[PDB]
Amino acid sequence: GDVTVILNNLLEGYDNKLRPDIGVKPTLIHTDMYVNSIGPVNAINMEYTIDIFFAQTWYDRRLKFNSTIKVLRLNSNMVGKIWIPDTFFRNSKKADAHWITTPNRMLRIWNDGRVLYTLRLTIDAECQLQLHNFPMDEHSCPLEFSSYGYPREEIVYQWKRSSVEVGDTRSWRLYQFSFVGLRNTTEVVKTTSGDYVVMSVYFDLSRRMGYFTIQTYIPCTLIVVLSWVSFWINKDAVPARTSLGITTVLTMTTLSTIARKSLPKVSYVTAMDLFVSVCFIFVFSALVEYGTLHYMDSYARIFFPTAFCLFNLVYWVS
Amino acid sequence: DNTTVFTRILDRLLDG
Amino acid sequence: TILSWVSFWINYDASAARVALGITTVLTMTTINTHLRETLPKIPYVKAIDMYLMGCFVFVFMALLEYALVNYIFFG
Amino acid sequence: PSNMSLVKETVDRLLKGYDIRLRPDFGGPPVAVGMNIDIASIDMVSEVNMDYTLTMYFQQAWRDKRLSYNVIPLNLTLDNRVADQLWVPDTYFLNDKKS
Ligand SMILES: *[C@@H]1O[C@H](CO)[C@@H](O[C@@H]2O[C@H](CO)[C@@H](O[C@@H]3O[C@H](CO[C@H]4O[C@H](CO)[C@@H](O)[C@H](O[C@H]5O[C@H](CO)[C@@H](O)[C@H](O)[C@@H]5O)[C@@H]4O)[C@@H](O)[C@H](O[C@H]4O[C@H](CO)[C@@H](O)[C@H](O)[C@@H]4O[C@H]4O[C@H](CO)[C@@H](O)[C@H](O)[C@@H]4O)[C@@H]3O)[C@H](O)[C@H]2NC(C)=O)[C@H](O)[C@H]1NC(C)=O
Ligand SMILES: *[C@@H]1O[C@H](CO)[C@@H](O[C@@H]2O[C@H](CO)[C@@H](O[C@@H]3O[C@H](CO[C@H]4O[C@H](CO)[C@@H](O)[C@H](O)[C@@H]4O)[C@@H](O)[C@H](O[C@H]4O[C@H](CO)[C@@H](O)[C@H](O)[C@@H]4O)[C@@H]3O)[C@H](O)[C@H]2NC(C)=O)[C@H](O)[C@H]1NC(C)=O
Ligand SMILES: *[C@@H]1O[C@H](CO)[C@@H](O[C@@H]2O[C@H](CO)[C@@H](O[C@@H]3O[C@H](CO)[C@@H](O)[C@H](O)[C@@H]3O)[C@H](O)[C@H]2NC(C)=O)[C@H](O)[C@H]1NC(C)=O
Ligand SMILES: CC(=O)[C@H]1CC[C@H]2[C@@H]3CC[C@H]4C[C@H](O)CC[C@]4(C)[C@H]3CC[C@]12C
Ligand SMILES: Cc1ccc(-c2nc3ccc(C)cn3c2CC(=O)N(C)C)cc1
Ligand SMILES: *[C@@H]1O[C@H](CO)[C@@H](O)[C@H](O)[C@H]1NC(C)=O
Ligand SMILES: CCCCCCCCCCCC
Ligand SMILES: CCCCCCCCCCCC
Ligand SMILES: CCCCCCCC
Ligand SMILES: CCCCCCCC
Ligand SMILES: CCCCCCCC
Ligand SMILES: CCCCCCCC
Ligand SMILES: CCCCCCCC
Ligand SMILES: CCCCCCCC
Repeated sequence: GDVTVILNNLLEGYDNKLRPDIGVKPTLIHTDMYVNSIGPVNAINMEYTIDIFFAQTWYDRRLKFNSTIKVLRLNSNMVGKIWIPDTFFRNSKKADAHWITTPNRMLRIWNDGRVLYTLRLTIDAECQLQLHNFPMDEHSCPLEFSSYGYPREEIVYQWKRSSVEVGDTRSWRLYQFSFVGLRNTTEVVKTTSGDYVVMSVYFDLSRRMGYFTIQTYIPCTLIVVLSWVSFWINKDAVPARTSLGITTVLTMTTLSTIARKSLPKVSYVTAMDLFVSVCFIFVFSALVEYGTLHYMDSYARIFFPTAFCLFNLVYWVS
Repeated sequence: DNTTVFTRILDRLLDG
Repeated sequence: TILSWVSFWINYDASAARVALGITTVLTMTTINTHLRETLPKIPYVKAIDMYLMGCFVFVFMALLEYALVNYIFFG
Repeated sequence: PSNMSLVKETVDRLLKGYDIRLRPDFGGPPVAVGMNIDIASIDMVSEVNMDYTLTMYFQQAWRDKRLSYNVIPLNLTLDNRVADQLWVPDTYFLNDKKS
């Protein structure tokens, strides 16, 4: 055919190991992304999964051809035959391309020398979540990538006009957060091997607390009301009062343990930890109130709900 | 040239 | 351990109360110890957390046996 | 285009007649392999498995006279796949369980 001869001519005398314009000028690469879906944000492991269609285009004077054919649209077969930039993701704990049924890669070659190379990736990017206030935490999770071995003088990156072709967010597995937006940056990081141009995409995610309300906040408020109801029970009922108080505080301890299990292992008190601590204070105070009463009730009947509501207002407004 | 001798030794070993 | 001591301010003639409080406190101490040790591997020696949990267990068990001693001195 | 052709000739000359089996200075003094590490993350230090997960940019440099070129005044950074055609130290971590 007329296309097979073009490919044979292009690959004839083609050094796959050499980048375009090596020793001449840095190779400008324009990268674009289609964020198919931001997968689950694993706050416990400080990582999140993202599925993308990563596209990168560059000019290669070796891959230029003049003929009636305008483009050479090719599958993954030709990806390994020509020079592809060694773009790796700096904050990817583990990433893998898609191979079923065939490798999910595309490669198009224009007459001038444009080489649009796209592939589908599933990156388990590392987002350094700072959950000092949880579950109201808002995170700007990045996704960096750069050439692994080619310094700034040999491979330069740049963002095409279309910033990021983010897909429809309805089908995303992002249950915890809501995708607020995207923002791109391009900075020259210095390291031991040289200076490398790094392009980073920050996805801004804002947490939703509805599941945490029905999961943690509501049970703790209900058990605090269970602590409250002890006051209306007659003071003479020593076993009843003591039983209600102990059941309340012990199940509060259990609820605190499971709520902390939801969180990762981090050494700082969070907002949920503050709320459960205040609930501890309330239930323990009710038990001690009956302890001192046996060894006043109406004052507690007012102070406990009012203190809890005022603390709720102060805590929630923050 | 210094390593060529061991290269020839290995090639002779793996030959046939 | 702090709430185990409130048994001491309760009236001596409250067996159903003090006994239940001490029992709940000691069983919760056991539960906390087991929950902490399950996360760690099957390590065959006592750790600092293990020794602190065991000390606090000895304290709460002593409070329960303090009520036992009071009941046996009054009734028995 | 002169530089591209010259670099292609230089790399082809270097790789031609190269024996991956023999280390640099084979049958001679030991090759000094300097090592450099840039830790990027320590993902998790687990006591249950008695292990820690560490991510790093493990770099190593050594002198190989067979890979010495002087026609061009620059440092040639090549495709990663050329590492399959060049001798590299058989470095391993005695502690690693899955890497
Ligand atoms: C230590 O040992 C381990 C194994 O114990 C080695 O790991 C193996 O390495 C080989 C060689 O590099 C890999 O084979 C390659 O696999 C490509 C697709 O792999 C996918 O499927 C396999 C299952 O078969 C999965 O295991 C892979 O997932 C794992 O690997 C990826 C990284 O690759 C990780 O990110 C994952 O997390 C997993 O760990 C993948 O899902 C396959 O395409 C490739 O074959 C192409 O390339 C060769 C090169 O010679 C060609 O001959 C061949 O024809 C193919 O080329 C066509 O396709 C490419 C696609 O782009 C086109 O560009 C070409 O033009 C052409 O059309 C190759 O077979 C193997 O996957 C990997 N893992 C195993 C076996 O589990 C380590 O390398 C080794 N060394 C070290 C230092 O660890
Ligand atoms: C291919 O790669 C090589 C190595 O990676 C590059 O060679 C390096 O080039 C840089 C460019 O400047 C050199 O940097 C500076 O070199 C000065 C020359 O010192 C020489 O002599 C002393 C004598 O003891 C040696 O110890 C030293 O290693 C050199 O051989 C140094 O004086 C400099 O020292 C300090 O400079 C700045 C000052 O602010 C500090 O910031 C630095 O951290 C450092 O402390 C500096 O080292 C470098 O030395 C070269 N290294 C080698 C091994 O040659 C080639 O340039 C590169 N080819 C290219 C880019 O085309
Ligand atoms: C993603 O990255 C791209 C490229 O870095 C960002 O697009 C760039 O945005 C700047 C500022 O808006 C543009 O500069 C301005 O261009 C206008 C129109 O020509 C001109 O009137 C201004 O004086 C200024 O020069 C820049 O042109 C544009 N890049 C391209 C290729 O057009 C984009 O904003 C980023 N997306 C984000 C941050 O969400
Ligand atoms: C007289 C008195 O003070 C009483 C009060 C409480 C009693 C203890 C309770 C637990 C018992 C377990 C086993 O039955 C062995 C004996 C055992 C340790 C008892 C010893 C005598 C005690 C201290
Ligand atoms: C920057 C960019 C933009 C689009 C692509 C792309 N190329 C294809 C080919 C096929 C299919 C199914 C999807 N492709 C997608 C992703 C897409 O557009 N979706 C999901 C609506 C790649 C890179
Ligand atoms: C391709 O052929 C056309 C017409 O023969 C010519 O004008 C053009 O310069 C050629 N391009 C090349 C050789 O790159
Ligand atoms: C007792 C009522 C508890 C809930 C109060 C919520 C107040 C609204 C805060 C919204 C953010 C400013
Ligand atoms: C083998 C180590 C012993 C573990 C238990 C220690 C208990 C000592 C504290 C008791 C305080 C009254
Ligand atoms: C969403 C948990 C707090 C609900 C308010 C309760 C005030 C008594
Ligand atoms: C929960 C509100 C009802 C109790 C108020 C009336 C008792 C004086
Ligand atoms: C040490 C626990 C609280 C004890 C309070 C008893 C009533 C004064
Ligand atoms: C005598 C106290 C009555 C309590 C009124 C309701 C407080 C929630
Ligand atoms: C091995 C020391 C045990 C200490 C026990 C304290 C009294 C029950
Ligand atoms: C502590 C147990 C032995 C002493 C009990 C009181 C006297 C019978």
